[PDB]
Amino acid sequence: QLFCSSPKAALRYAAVRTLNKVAMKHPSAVTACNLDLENLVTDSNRSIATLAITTLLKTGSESSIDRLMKQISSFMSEISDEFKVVVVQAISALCQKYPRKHAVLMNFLFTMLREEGGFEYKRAIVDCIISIIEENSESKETGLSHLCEFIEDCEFTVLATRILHLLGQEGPKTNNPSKYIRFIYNRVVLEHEEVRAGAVSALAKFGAQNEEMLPSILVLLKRCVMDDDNEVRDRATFYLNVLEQKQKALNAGYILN
Amino acid sequence: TGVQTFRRDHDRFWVLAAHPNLNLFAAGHDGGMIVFKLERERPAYAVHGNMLHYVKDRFLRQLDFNSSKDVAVMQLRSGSKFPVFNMSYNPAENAVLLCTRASNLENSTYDLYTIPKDADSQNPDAPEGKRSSGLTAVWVARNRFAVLDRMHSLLIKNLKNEITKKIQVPNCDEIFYAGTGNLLLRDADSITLFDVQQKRTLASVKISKVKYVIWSADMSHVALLAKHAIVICNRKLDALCNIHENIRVKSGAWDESGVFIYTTSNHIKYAVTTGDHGII
Amino acid sequence: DPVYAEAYVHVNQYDIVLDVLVVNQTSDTLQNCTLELATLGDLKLVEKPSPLTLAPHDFANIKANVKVASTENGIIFGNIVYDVSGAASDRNCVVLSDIHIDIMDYIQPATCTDAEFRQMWAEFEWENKVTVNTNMTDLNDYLQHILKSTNMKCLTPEKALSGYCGFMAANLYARSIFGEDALANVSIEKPVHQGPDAAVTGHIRIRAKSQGMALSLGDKINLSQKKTSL
Amino acid sequence: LYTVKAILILDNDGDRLFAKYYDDTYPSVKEQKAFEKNIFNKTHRTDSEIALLEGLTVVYKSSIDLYFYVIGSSYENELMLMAVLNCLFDSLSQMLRKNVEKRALLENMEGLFLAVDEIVDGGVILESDPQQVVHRVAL
Repeated sequence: QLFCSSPKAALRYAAVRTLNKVAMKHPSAVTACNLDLENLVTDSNRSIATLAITTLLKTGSESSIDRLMKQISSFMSEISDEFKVVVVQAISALCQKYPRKHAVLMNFLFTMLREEGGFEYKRAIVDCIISIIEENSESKETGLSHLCEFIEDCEFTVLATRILHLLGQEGPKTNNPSKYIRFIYNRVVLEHEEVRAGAVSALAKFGAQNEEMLPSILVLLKRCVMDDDNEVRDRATFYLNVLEQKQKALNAGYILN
Repeated sequence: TGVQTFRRDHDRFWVLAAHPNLNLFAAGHDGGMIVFKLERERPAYAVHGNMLHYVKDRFLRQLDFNSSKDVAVMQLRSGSKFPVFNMSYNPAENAVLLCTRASNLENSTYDLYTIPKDADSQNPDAPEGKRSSGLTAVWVARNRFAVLDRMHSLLIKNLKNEITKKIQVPNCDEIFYAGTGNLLLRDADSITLFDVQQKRTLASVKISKVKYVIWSADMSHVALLAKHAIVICNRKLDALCNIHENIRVKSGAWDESGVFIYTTSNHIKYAVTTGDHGII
Repeated sequence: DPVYAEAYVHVNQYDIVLDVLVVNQTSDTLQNCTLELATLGDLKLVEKPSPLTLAPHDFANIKANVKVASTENGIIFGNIVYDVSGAASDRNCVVLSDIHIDIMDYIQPATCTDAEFRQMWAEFEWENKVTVNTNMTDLNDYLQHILKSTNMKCLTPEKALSGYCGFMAANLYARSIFGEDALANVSIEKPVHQGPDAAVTGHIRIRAKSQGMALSLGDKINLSQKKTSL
Repeated sequence: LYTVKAILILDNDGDRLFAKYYDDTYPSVKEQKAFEKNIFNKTHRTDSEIALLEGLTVVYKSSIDLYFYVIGSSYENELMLMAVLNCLFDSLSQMLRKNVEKRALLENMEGLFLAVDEIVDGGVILESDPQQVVHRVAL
């Protein structure tokens, strides 16, 4: 291991990923730190960069060291053998070991993710979001809180599409209504007939279910918030008109499915 | 003797200096230079008739009254001088209790001194002079229990008297290992009230300190210090008003319980009285 | 000293004007030191009452007009060192840097077409935000208060309802005395029994060209937001 | 082992002046270029100690004038694999008395060609050392 441990066989990287599998046994694990530390340290050799992500991962890590690394990464990731790709792979692994779970990490990560950024996070996001859903994460209030905020000022319409769709289903099973509303309004706030539109669509699963306060008000709201701009007008009118057209209880049932 | 060597670059220098103002201290080099500033940010007190006692953050005495430009109070009640862990009035217009050799040790010395005449260590014979060993001595709430450290950890000190030097291991209760607080706040973020042993809280109130609680002279001031901000209470938590400013340096004063003096430029002002506010 | 001089600033209409009391309760028009002019920011200090006596037991009003539209000095937030000198019946004096020079005031409200606005909102110097969350009031009275305090604009309502909740995001715009336009969207919960608002957890998004003033503005407003012991 | 997807000697203008898809199952001269593009553009004369693309081994090299590509699968160890790649530079160098150049390339292709078939033939590397060759060849 040691012998290889500097690109004798730049081969060594692959192995840790699976070929020579690692998920350890407890004292055994402690022993592993040094080797990973060499790669982690070296930061070079395409073969090295990859190695850093697998070794570290497989053996796992303490919180603390991560911290040091976050800075290291800050420079590193952009190109440092074209770190970004290895990293996205690494990242895909990150989303998996913590896909909205160790949410504190998820958030730390989140802050960092957005932050270290470039832009290249977005790609990652496609995975990350997916991970969070896989868990069906429960520190959403927070998780969501970070997402919501950051995304707002971390942009990209495209992300929104995906997330919207998901969110679209979820609504009042996870409550926190005022906040969630609070968000929702914001999401719409943005221009784009299109951006605006999603908040209403997500809402249908939601509305229908209602939450810790919603049905009365649910009825009140569509009224309170209303829009022209023709086809944007139309969207308000139509949803309404559609609304207009079925007993809203029935309405909800057919449409939702 | 060579204490220690300190390394921080510059393999090339030719000057060192300590101010003849003594303000600051600095070291000069080829590759460049550094200035460092000293403070015992915030530092200990005692009151005796119409006189203030200070223990320097930086700077010597200034332990009451003045005469021309600035005067550090040099008296037989040496305040800002000694190697302080803690200083507390032992009320008398004639007594103080003082820990010296400060710092972390197993334990330090405290030599408690008479205002009539302090000493290197005052008389163990005298009970306005006593010294013994002990690391720190600290107030605690519901006012007569005290903490003494006389092990490098939690001794409780409790006396009716505040000419006090009492030793009490009972109330041993770590879960906070020897550090700093003064109505108990090993950054409790609360002032927590107790007796002399207990393994069950009487109670804690959530409020906070400069890491000192200010008593109106002796040991009963519901006027509170907070490190940045200070709060005015009457005795115990009654938040009367709450002070904040934002200069991370100075002070404002109470005469007794909550008499609010504030300093205001080249103007010195009473923040408030009866329904009044004034520039004296 | 007998001579006690007390002074504060009054800014009376553009003009930041210096109230000075030098009271020379001195035992004589004690000799006085020295003073120096300077370019300032979009202001320049510009007057000194000439004499230098500290007339005995006597009180004096020393006025400094400042010139409030010129003198660039880019020492932001002011906080620039200033001198009153020890130059004559005086061995020292005051050298001071100012503090006390803040924004909330400066900017005036200013206005926009909403579509264009949105487009713009996004478009602007994104780079600053601060959060609203916490107070002492509803954003009715609270909002009004803040608005008046900064002398700045919220551009437009949609009735959705700043009342029943609202679940309203309020768009604010202002233009200043040296002409920066600053844009906000703050999106906010809003008071109402067991519905929502006695905090916010609304985010104040601040755009002002330099981040440094901009964020600082978000702060400044943060100071503004509530009402407590300065 | 019927393992060469192609071995290409590419210019570093993304051009290819040699390609043999020893083995192939994807096509298009275009797609070949495209495929080429993503990776080449990306590696851009830069190479890596190792590179894996597609779970597949990419051993590629650069010269001082030319870019060497071999595509294979990460499913067959570097050391050998490289050895062939090594063999490619070296013999050409010695024999010719000169290694690859753009110039060299331009004057005549053939020798490369001659060599290539000998060394490798499809997805099976028949050989990877010069000497045998050196005697064997006499052109």
